[PDB]
Amino acid sequence: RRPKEDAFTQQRLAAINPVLTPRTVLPLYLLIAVVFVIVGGCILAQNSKVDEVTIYYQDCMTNATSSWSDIPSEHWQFVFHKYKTYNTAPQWRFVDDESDDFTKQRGTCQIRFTTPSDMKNNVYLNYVLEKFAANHRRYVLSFSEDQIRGEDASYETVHDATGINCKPLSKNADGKIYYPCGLIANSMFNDTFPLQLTNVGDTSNNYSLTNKGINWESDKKRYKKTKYNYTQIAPPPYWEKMYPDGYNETNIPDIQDWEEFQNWMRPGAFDKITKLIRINKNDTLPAGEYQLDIGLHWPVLEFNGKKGIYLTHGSHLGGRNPFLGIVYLIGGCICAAMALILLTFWLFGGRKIADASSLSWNM
Amino acid sequence: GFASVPLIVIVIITAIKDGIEDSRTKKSRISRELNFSVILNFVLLFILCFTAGIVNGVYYKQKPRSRDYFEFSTNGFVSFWVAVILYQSLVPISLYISVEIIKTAQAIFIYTDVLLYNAKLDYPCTPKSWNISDDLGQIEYIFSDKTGTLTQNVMEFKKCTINGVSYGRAYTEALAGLRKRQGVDVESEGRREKEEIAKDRETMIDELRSMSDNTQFCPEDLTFVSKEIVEDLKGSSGDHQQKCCEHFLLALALCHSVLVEPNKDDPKKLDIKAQSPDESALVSTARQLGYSFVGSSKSGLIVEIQGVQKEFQVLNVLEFNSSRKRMSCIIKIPKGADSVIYSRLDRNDATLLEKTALHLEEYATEGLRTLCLAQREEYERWVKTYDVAAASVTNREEELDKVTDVIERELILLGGTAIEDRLQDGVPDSIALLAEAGIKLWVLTGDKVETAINIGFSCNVLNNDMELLVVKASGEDVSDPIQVVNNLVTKYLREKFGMSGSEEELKEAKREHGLPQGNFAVIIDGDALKVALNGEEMRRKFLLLCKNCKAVLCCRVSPAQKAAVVKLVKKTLDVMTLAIGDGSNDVAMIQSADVGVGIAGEEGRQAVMCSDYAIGQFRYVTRLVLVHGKWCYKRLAEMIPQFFYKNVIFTLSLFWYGIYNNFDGSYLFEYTYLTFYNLAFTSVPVILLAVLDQDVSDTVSMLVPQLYRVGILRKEWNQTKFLWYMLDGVYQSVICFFFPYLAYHKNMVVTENGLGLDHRYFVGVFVTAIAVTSCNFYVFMEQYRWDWFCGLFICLSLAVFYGWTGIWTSSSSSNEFYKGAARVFAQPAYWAVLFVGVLFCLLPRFTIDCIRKIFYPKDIEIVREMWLRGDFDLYPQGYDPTDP
Ligand SMILES: *[C@@H]1O[C@H](CO)[C@@H](O[C@@H]2O[C@H](CO)[C@@H](O[C@H]3O[C@H](CO)[C@@H](O)[C@H](O)[C@@H]3O)[C@H](O)[C@H]2NC(C)=O)[C@H](O)[C@H]1NC(C)=O
Ligand SMILES: *[C@@H]1O[C@H](CO)[C@@H](O[C@@]2(O)O[C@H](CO)[C@@H](O)[C@H](O)[C@H]2NC(C)=O)[C@H](O)[C@H]1NC(C)=O
Ligand SMILES: *[C@@H]1O[C@H](CO)[C@@H](O[C@@H]2O[C@H](CO)[C@@H](O)[C@H](O)[C@H]2NC(C)=O)[C@H](O)[C@H]1NC(C)=O
Ligand SMILES: *[C@@H]1O[C@H](CO)[C@@H](O[C@@H]2O[C@H](CO)[C@@H](O)[C@H](O)[C@H]2NC(C)=O)[C@H](O)[C@H]1NC(C)=O
Ligand SMILES: CC(C)CCC[C@@H](C)[C@H]1CC[C@H]2[C@@H]3CC=C4C[C@@H](O)CC[C@]4(C)[C@H]3CC[C@]12C
Ligand SMILES: CC(C)CCC[C@@H](C)[C@H]1CC[C@H]2[C@@H]3CC=C4C[C@@H](O)CC[C@]4(C)[C@H]3CC[C@]12C
Ligand SMILES: CC(C)CCC[C@@H](C)[C@H]1CC[C@H]2[C@@H]3CC=C4C[C@@H](O)CC[C@]4(C)[C@H]3CC[C@]12C
Ligand SMILES: CC(C)CCC[C@@H](C)[C@H]1CC[C@H]2[C@@H]3CC=C4C[C@@H](O)CC[C@]4(C)[C@H]3CC[C@]12C
Ligand SMILES: CC(C)CCC[C@@H](C)[C@H]1CC[C@H]2[C@@H]3CC=C4C[C@@H](O)CC[C@]4(C)[C@H]3CC[C@]12C
Ligand SMILES: CC(C)CCC[C@@H](C)[C@H]1CC[C@H]2[C@@H]3CC=C4C[C@@H](O)CC[C@]4(C)[C@H]3CC[C@]12C
Ligand SMILES: CC(C)CCC[C@@H](C)[C@H]1CC[C@H]2[C@@H]3CC=C4C[C@@H](O)CC[C@]4(C)[C@H]3CC[C@]12C
Ligand SMILES: [Mg+2]
Repeated sequence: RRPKEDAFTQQRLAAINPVLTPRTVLPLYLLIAVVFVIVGGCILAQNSKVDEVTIYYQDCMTNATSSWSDIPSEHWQFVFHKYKTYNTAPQWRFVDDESDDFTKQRGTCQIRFTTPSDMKNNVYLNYVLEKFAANHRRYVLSFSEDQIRGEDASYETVHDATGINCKPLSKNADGKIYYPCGLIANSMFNDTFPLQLTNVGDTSNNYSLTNKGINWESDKKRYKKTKYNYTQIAPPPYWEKMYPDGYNETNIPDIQDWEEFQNWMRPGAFDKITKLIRINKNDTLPAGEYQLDIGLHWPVLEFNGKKGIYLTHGSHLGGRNPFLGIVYLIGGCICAAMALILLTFWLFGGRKIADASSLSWNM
Repeated sequence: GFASVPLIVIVIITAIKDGIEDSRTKKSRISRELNFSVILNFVLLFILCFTAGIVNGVYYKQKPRSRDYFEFSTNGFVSFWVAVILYQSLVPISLYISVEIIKTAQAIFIYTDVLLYNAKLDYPCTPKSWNISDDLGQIEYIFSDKTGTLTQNVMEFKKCTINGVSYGRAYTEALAGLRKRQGVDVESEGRREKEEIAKDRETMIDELRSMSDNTQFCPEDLTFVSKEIVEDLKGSSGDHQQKCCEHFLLALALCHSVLVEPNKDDPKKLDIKAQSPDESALVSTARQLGYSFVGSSKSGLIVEIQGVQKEFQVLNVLEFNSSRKRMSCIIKIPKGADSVIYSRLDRNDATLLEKTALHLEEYATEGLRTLCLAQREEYERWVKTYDVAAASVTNREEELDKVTDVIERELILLGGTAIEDRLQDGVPDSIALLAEAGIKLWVLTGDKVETAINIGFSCNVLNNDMELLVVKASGEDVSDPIQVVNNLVTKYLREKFGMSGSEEELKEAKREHGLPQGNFAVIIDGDALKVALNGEEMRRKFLLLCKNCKAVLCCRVSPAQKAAVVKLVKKTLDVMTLAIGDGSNDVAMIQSADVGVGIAGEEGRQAVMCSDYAIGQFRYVTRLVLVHGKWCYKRLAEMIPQFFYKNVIFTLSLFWYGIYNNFDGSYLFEYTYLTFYNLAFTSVPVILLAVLDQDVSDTVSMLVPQLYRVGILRKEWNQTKFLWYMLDGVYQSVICFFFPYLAYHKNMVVTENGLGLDHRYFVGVFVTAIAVTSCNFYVFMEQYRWDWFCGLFICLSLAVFYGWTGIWTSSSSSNEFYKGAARVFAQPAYWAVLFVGVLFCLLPRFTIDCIRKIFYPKDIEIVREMWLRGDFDLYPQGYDPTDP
């Protein structure tokens, strides 16, 4: 018969009509401006006191000498807030390796840098890569979520799977299933990093860098130890220098307790890849000169790509990036400027708020 | 199965919602503009995918990048296709199902309205079509009907002519029309009129209580107010006037064709049934006069009154025929206009009867339903000719004409009626509201045109300052009608407007959208209209003439005539037309309009079934057009650009990731964000806006009806607004992508512990958070009123985004996050990016809105400022000016 009631069947809900009167806009454009400038300065000040050491060593094999020599100013970038003019050009030294027959990348780059300040109790040494394309469509889908999960997936489950499957690197010419399959695991950054920052001045106390805990612990709930039988799997086409005899009863890598692999199996979204490779969560890194021994294996000059180390204590908003503070300050300043312009319009020429004589029919 | 299930189940729930609120083919204009906007969105998608394919090919034909070392022109085609698969949510089927949900909800909200439900006959507003509700918010023309829509079709006997003398006392609406047209103070004499009718009816009811036991029903149906007849029938002229009024009462109580059968369920109440209301009014006013009809019978009319017994068997009943409107029947002792009975006289006798003819002119003053009753009062010859003429040959017409010409000449008048049809409760206020809203309403009246214009002046369709361009062109007297109608229309168009031109003005008015200025009035009759809509040039000429502000009356119209009028105003000069009406002719009038409202009036519900809406009284159309119409129109006009903007803000953001990655075809978002964004993340806020957003309260939208002029002028929804929302979506997508990227761009270690974000899925979480928050806050910014339901559901949509990221990632089935929520939502970098990204998405739009509500504020901004100040605060919740 008759309709219902209560203020819902009839659109009579308890509402709030937001009339943007100048007595509510200005208390909003200012409450937003001061908040976005307070956080705009709090972030930019927190970001300013962030030490950072970037050292690109992609040109260490063909531009460094057997003796110590300063790194060209185009590679390294030091940013210490306590020392704004701390050039202190770090040195490097390339010791070749005639045993290794990989001419494109071999030997060892020893980089001696000098930090004039400490890094509080949590030092991250990532490796940065440039001009390495790890975000392409065929690449990022080139892995098997069955081998990562620890299953001994056959060639059908590994190759004939859904969009996420190792299409170009499913099986070798012999007939084995690459255990870490796909362009992702195959193309892994294999430059070996030291487990301790060699102290140049006082070699009695070396700053130890562990490789455990460099990835999320939850990742160990997804990357599980394999269940293969070393008779069906072969190293990826580029892991054949790490496993020249293929696989046997022992040398099968445990991807659960191999956090560099789990870091690399997370493809970098952009053209610059920066993945954590060494961490120190116990000791503050004291000021002084330190040497890092990187075993050059991963070639980058073939595609003009760059590779380097990135040492930092970090921050709460990540590393040192003058964007969040800058954009917060710009947002606050824009809010304040537009509010001043609105106050000018309301003062230097405008209507009464509820001006009934300004309606189109009252003209 | 969870692939494409939600579509079918929502189709079923929409169908069952349509089939639930209905038991107790016409597409709107917004839908066609929606199709065009979808075409434009597809053009944007094609441009995006073409640029993606071009840049991907250029990259593949470039320097030896890192592709050919670690990854091992049909390449352009496959890149274009994977881009189409990437950028495909620009315009999905979600728009065409969300719009249907919106229209269904708006229709069931029109239905469930309590101020549109008529408790008299228990019939709420039942939308016969659930797809045209925004069509009501842009209605420009209303083609009403005087039959039973404006007037309640309840005939009331007011005056009469006994012995050539007028008897009766009633103040009709046409008298008020004369008083308003001549310039008398109307709406003021009503007070003293009521105060005198009070004592008049008081003495009336005292006379009834002192006369008899009043065996009739309760005094609510005692429509007898004219005491003058009862005063003069007793002793004014002695027994002469008594003899005349008794003869009149007998002629009206025995000569009739009403089918009386008092039953269902008690024989106490009367069940007088007749196809014509005039006979029912006559027998009712003869019963209430004092000559009631107690009891019932099958054969004959046995009437006992205080001792007198009346049963005069006629032995033959002459039913009313619609072609001739005449029957020769004289009652033994032991019907239309003057074109059938009059105009046949001796080309010096019967002068007093001629005086009675002048009474017709007095009946032309008030415009009632009148007729003449002339009976001719040696006895054996009468019954002999009766029985020999009752069995004539060839349909009984030749001998009937013979006798009607030889003996039925120069009759004497002994009867005459006068019946009025008053407007429904709240029709003048409704017309005043629809006129203030700028709706040019046409009245397709019926029988008489003089009464039509008088009633139009009685209601608020006619008023002062108007120019009554009378186009009743039937001849020189007040030769061929075509040329004189053409000359009169041209003279009016030339001397009342500056309209030197024929064809250019039609296109000029089509590109004008309609603005009624300079209140005028036009009146057409049957023949002048049937000659006005046939010629192609005459059609546009009459249309340019009838583009006046409010008053366009059309009398003596046929069903096809009014249908063709609605077609002429609809097809030519394309506008939105409403055709409220009731009856069989109004069926054809309705079926050929943009919106057709049907009044549940007479027994025939044909105009209710074959319509779009069905209201009880005519007044409801105001609330159907001024409140619900404008509401749904602005709701759709905001939703559609909101929808396209919220799709752009996501697709363009997925495209911006193609700058990097060289448009190779990798998704920035997870495979399940691409679906849940348009399905669950940002779908409910915009729908609840388009369903529950109120421009202003119903009281404010009826107090300031001129707000409706935003729909008549199409000032709310246009392609400019859609393009502006799409450009805002492009900019906001730029922000939504490049704020998380610029957070990452420096060192890519924005994770608060260096453990490592920057899987493209996590940057996608960043971007999707910014985009979902900006979309919901945008829907809330552009919502006129923030209520307990839409704001709650915007908060709940944000919570759904967050909670389902937390549910999907905290499960091994995600296969690439496994911790995306616990890894992204926990870093302060994420919230720091999100807050400033939302600020930079909402700041330029909110600022342009502020500098618009300050410099060039629309009429709704001013009305809302007044409505917040507390102008419209003296009115209750459910207020409507259309009520007694
Ligand atoms: C570290 O990772 C490197 C990732 O590319 C990897 O480089 C690849 O090494 C393989 C050899 O193992 C090269 O393949 C060469 O040798 C085969 C032998 O049949 C030839 O058929 C090939 O044509 C080619 O000459 C790859 O070309 C090379 N890839 C690149 C981009 O240089 C290193 O081998 C890895 N080193 C260690 C120690 O793990
Ligand atoms: C610290 O790291 C040193 C790296 O050079 C290394 O000490 C050795 O290996 O090298 C020193 C310089 O070449 C030399 O002075 C030491 O005698 C070397 N020690 C040994 C055992 O051969 C050690 O790894 C670290 N040194 C200490 C003292 O812990
Ligand atoms: C499995 O293979 C690995 C390497 O392919 C073997 O490790 C080598 O062992 C020999 C002698 O035990 C050493 O001389 C090499 O230096 C080792 N190489 C490396 C890289 O560690 C391992 O011994 C093999 N295991 C079995 C059981 O045969
Ligand atoms: C920081 O201290 C922790 C223990 O307090 C070290 O963790 C141990 O590391 C050694 C060396 O790899 C392992 O053999 C132990 O099994 C680890 N213990 C635990 C409980 O994990 C960690 O290596 C130290 N980090 C640094 C950089 O010195
Ligand atoms: C209200 C508007 C005008 C504020 C705009 C702020 C502008 C003028 C300032 C604020 C931050 C500045 C930018 C800071 C960083 C960079 C990156 C550098 O590689 C090129 C210059 C560039 C791009 C600067 C250009 C100018 C800049 C964008
Ligand atoms: C120095 C040269 C090589 C830089 C060019 C980089 C190219 C590949 C990238 C960087 C900026 C990108 C453009 C950014 C803006 C737009 C406008 C948009 O509506 C269409 C895509 C388009 C036109 C993009 C096309 C691809 C683009 C031009
Ligand atoms: C007309 C109403 C309905 C919608 C208005 C859309 C307006 C508010 C939107 C759409 C396009 C947007 C602009 C897109 C581009 C830029 C350039 C940038 O450097 C400043 C912001 C600015 C100028 C935006 C301001 C806000 C903007 C103009
Ligand atoms: C300062 C250096 C690092 C920038 C190098 C990348 C430059 C060349 C490319 C990458 C991203 C590109 C921008 C992507 C987005 C937009 C917004 C669009 O509406 C206009 C083009 C514009 C503004 C592009 C300009 C060129 C651009 C900034
Ligand atoms: C291009 C016309 C139509 C509108 C102008 C909008 C300009 C002024 C605004 C809108 C979006 C803004 C861009 C947003 C993101 C980036 C990418 C960053 O790496 C360089 C700055 C840059 C490129 C900004 C430059 C200024 C910008 C392009
Ligand atoms: C006390 C230690 C162990 C907590 C470690 C987890 C911390 C760092 C994470 C987990 C939950 C996160 C919070 C989740 C919600 C918000 C509310 C937002 O408006 C400000 C950021 C803030 C407050 C986040 C800050 C960082 C946070 C507190
Ligand atoms: C507009 C506002 C809400 C942006 C929010 C920025 C938040 C998420 C970021 C910016 C600065 C960050 C804070 C920086 C410093 C500290 C002090 C430390 O002892 C506890 C964590 C705490 C408190 C961080 C919490 C998260 C934080 C407050
Ligand atoms: Mg009707």
